[PDB]
Amino acid sequence: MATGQDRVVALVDMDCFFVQVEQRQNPHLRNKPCAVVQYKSWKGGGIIAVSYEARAFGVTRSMWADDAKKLCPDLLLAQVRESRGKANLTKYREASVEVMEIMSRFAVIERASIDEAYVDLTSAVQERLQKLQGQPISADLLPSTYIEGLPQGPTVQKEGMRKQGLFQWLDSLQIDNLTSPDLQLTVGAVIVEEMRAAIERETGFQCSAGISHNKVLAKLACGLNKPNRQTLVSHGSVPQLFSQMPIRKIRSLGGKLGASVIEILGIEYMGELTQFTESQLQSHFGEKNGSWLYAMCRGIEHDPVKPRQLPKTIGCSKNFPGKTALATREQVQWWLLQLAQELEERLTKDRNDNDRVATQLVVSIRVQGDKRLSSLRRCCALTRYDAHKMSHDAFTVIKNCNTSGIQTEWSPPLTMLFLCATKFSAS
DNA sequence: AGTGTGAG
DNA sequence: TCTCACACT
Ligand SMILES: Nc1ccn([C@H]2C[C@H](O)[C@@H](COP(=O)(O)NP(=O)(O)OP(=O)(O)O)O2)c(=O)n1
Ligand SMILES: [Mn+2]
Repeated sequence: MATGQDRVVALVDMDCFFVQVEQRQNPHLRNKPCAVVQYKSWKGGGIIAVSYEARAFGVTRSMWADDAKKLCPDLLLAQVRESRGKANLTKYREASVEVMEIMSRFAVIERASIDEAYVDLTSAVQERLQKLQGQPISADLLPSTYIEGLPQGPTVQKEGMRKQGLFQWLDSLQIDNLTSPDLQLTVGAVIVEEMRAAIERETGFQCSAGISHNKVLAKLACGLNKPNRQTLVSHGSVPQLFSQMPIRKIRSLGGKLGASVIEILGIEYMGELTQFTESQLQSHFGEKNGSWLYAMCRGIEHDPVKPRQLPKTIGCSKNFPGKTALATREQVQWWLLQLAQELEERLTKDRNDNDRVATQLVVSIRVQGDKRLSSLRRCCALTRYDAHKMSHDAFTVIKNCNTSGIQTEWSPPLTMLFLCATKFSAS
């Protein structure tokens, strides 16, 4: 049987990233219930990032800041920079590149979102083991590490138990077996302590991190002791960890597919999947998903961490909901121009920084009365980083979905507009 | 090429 | 009352 202990993978995840980005810049928000918001007027603005101090009051993402203040009257607020009538995120993107560059010193990273990356440390863990000759690993090398499932067997303060668990782990490590997977997880955990130290001292940002054998475990582990902590999930921890883990908490099972794992099969927790055969799971979810599910519930995944530190697409979008929808040709032309303009800005910066040019532009629009995020999506060529050409071209390739017989109106009204650069080529 | 899913 | 990765057809 193949064990899934072949690689060492980590998932680093910035803590309340936007909140942190504003908190480094405005010291007045430090160590304070605090949230980041976009578009100030409707209900104070929508909250997309919450200080941990603020979360103790109930404040969550996707809350109207006015409601947020009903839970947390001293909630402090930063607002996302607006430009061209639109939210602009350049500060967090640039903040992100700060972090990704420091991470890259240690291994190749797969940028996963603006604020989290997977790491393959399999080989860096190798090298460290040789240089370790054979000497053990003192717990002083893992000041923020938690070992999931420990302590076991025969202190009530949160970090007090963290030390006893970390002691049990080390106390049973076969330091001499260079091929021992648990040993390599330990060595990985040591590296990311360093990696995390370097991020904090060189940017001021704190994050969390999971260390395990694939990306799904690393991601689930990283959540286990947020914030400013890092968790090691061993192959051995999985049966217990998964015995009560709701299926929806495993990455890619949060949506409809995980919903049908529950009702079809009639279970609640990841561990309950081991009683099914692969052919059984393939019967229900296709041959890729059953294969993926039969392994995953035993803690096995092979989705590699790809070498990809830059986004694969540069994209701009704005919604125009309610009666703010767009019912005029000139109105439609003006927001495309705005969007194309930010696009042109960001594109030019890309071409200079990463020696690459986008060759294909995707324009997409939603109409009031539809209910899927995209009503429509059609592509067109992108030959010049020129805001006027692109906005012109984007029109042409959507003009004909104006149902209204009169020229200067747009029926039905547009409630979403989207420009996106893609199909990159080295430059 | 064009849609839907999942996620931050 | 945004963003961007990916699988499928
Ligand atoms: N639905 C979402 C999720 C995230 N974001 C943005 C703002 C978030 O600070 C940033 C990363 O979000 P996140 O990783 O889901 N959790 P965020 O760093 O607030 O804090 P933690 O929950 O990781 O502590 O993406 C967003 O704009 N809309
Ligand atoms: Mn985060």
